[PDB]
Amino acid sequence: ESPPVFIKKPVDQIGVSGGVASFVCQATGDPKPRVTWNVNSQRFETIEFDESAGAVLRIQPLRTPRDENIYECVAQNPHGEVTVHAKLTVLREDQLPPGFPNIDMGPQLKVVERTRTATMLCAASGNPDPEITWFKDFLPVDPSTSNGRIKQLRSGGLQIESSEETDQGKYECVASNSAGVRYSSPANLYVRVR
Amino acid sequence: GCPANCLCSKTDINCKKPDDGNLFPLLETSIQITDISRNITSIHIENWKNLQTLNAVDMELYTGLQRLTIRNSGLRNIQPRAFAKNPHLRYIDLSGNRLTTLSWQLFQTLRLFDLRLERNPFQCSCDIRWIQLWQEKGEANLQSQQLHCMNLDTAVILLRNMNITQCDLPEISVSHVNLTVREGENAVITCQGSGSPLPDVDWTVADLHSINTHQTNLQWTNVHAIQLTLVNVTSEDNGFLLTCIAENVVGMSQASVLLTVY
Ligand SMILES: *[C@@H]1O[C@H](CO)[C@@H](O)[C@H](O)[C@H]1NC(C)=O
Repeated sequence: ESPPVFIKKPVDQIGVSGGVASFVCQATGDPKPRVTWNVNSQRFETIEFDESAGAVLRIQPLRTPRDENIYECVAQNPHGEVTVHAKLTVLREDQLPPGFPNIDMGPQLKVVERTRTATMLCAASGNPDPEITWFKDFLPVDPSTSNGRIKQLRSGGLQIESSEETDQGKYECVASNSAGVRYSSPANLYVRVR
Repeated sequence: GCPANCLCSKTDINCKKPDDGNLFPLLETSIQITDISRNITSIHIENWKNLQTLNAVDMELYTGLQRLTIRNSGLRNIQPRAFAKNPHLRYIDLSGNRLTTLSWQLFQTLRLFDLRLERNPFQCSCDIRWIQLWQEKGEANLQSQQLHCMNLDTAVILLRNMNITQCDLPEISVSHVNLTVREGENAVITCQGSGSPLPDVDWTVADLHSINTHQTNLQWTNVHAIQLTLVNVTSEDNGFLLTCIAENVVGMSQASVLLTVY
């Protein structure tokens, strides 16, 4: 028996008006906890994962200042209830600093036969030089939990070595730095099978 | 090009033979697969007992689709915005599946002539009142269909006679009927939605050339108010129609304000 602990704590996001912001939290313990984010709206979508022990709050399209706020993820099981916070800031297109992440090339529609390699493409610029991460079906892609099958490339692309049925979905790359966060438009990866 | 079990025309995919598969048809040159899928105007699945869910990814390639039929199969749910990229879709048949509930927002971009929901295991709730309403106003041929839902005590009630309290279309108001503004100045309009459940409200006003900010005035229970502020107005937005929408799970209402600038 064990109370809830956060293995993924959500991080603050400085997004851009019209675009997207995601917050990720995930808890662990015995029994398995259920997490939850804190009006019902299409622009605010909660995506669950790990049998509700994790959840992503996706906000899109971003509106400002209205969406700006502290948001709360709450992990809860029979032995405890714990809360973590994260802030949303939403800059207008005119208010963006010079070095705000920019998607120079986004991923494109890709089809691939099962077990073949498929690389989704992304290239970003900004100051500081933005760091790129991926999102498949609104959930963050974690290359370490593959293992070695999915590789984050230097240039920013995502390499999926042995194609699988589960790899099919809607991918999108996310360039981010101290200035803020910018999403690529989304691109689907289809996996043909026989 | 055709997946097994199915019989693929140039403008038609029919998968009526029983099938354990749970993967939506995928014809199979990333430029070509799009081109071939555009020409398809009609998809027809039937007796796919293990097809539980329908993703947007599954649908997005079939941009020319006009008729979708997933009948007498295991369909539990449809991912939001599944039909976003299927604008010509007008006939939909989802009868005989395992649907306990369905959102009108799946069909918000479509002009449905025929939506068939017969013989699904619907559970009575506010989530499905929109169906009752569509049925009353004769929308999408639901008026002919005989549809029931089931209460928690296993009682089967006709959908016409579903009685859920505090479950109605939202109402919407706007501060100004039309809006006149001098170029270079600012301007404020306030839109509010009210009802049960509490509607979300938004100024669908992205195509505006001017700089604009959105702020929530109230979210007391039963009223949601948003304040569109236009700052340093360009005359390029003369004659623009500012529109506000208020949606809840029952449905949607909107209001329009004519903007004139000089
Ligand atoms: C689809 O139809 C168009 C009609 O112009 C035709 O040009 C194209 O070659 C067709 N492609 C396929 C996949 O049949």
